[PDB]
Amino acid sequence: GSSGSSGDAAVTPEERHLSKMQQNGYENPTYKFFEQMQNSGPSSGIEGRGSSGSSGSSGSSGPTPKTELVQKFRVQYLGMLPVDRPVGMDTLNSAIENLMTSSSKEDWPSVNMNVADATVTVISEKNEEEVLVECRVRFLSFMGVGKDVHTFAFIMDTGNQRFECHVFWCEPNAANVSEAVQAAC
Repeated sequence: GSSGSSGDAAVTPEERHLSKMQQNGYENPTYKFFEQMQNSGPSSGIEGRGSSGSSGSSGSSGPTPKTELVQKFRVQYLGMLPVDRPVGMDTLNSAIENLMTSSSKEDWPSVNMNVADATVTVISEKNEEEVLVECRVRFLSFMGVGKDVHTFAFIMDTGNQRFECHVFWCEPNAANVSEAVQAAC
């Protein structure tokens, strides 16, 4: 796909915001925190020997979940594209073209972006319990758009240092989407 306009008089307030996402993108801070978590360093002292190690998981309920509105957007699901890097405009984009050639524009099933409680869940158009894809912003490492604003992708973590890049088509542009998802971050 060859993108490029001949000229232009004035720039729209929607594009400008999209340009930024095209420059470098949006990196999630949390992800970083999850890695290096500040903790006490008692290392200092008269202790330099001994081997130990334990593990466990305690559970306890408290408050109750309440009803909270949600944001739903209309978009298509090109598919999932495996990557080697957690971030990088060259990694996310590359994936786009990959899925683009994989299936046609009509091949992509019309889905809906369910943005709630900082959770990105791609719910089918008709089916609500389909949960075609389940992504959590808190886990989202990097996200950005392709050469074209209409194309919107994002990188998510599944497990075992794994990263998946999903693409979605937005209309008219991915400005209302790239903004709704970011706010969740």
